[PDB]
Amino acid sequence: KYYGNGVHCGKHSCTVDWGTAIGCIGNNAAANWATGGNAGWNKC
Repeated sequence: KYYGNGVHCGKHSCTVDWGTAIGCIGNNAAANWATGGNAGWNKC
C-alpha cells in the first residue's frame, strides 16, 4: 500500500502486520474448534 513487509500503512486506513494473522486464526478456529484442531489452516 505505502509499505508491505511488516505493516502496510497507518491511521490513513491500512496498518496491519496483525489483522491478517488474527483473520486466519479466527475464521479457521470457529470452523473447527478454537484453533483449527491443530493450527494446520496454514498458520499465518
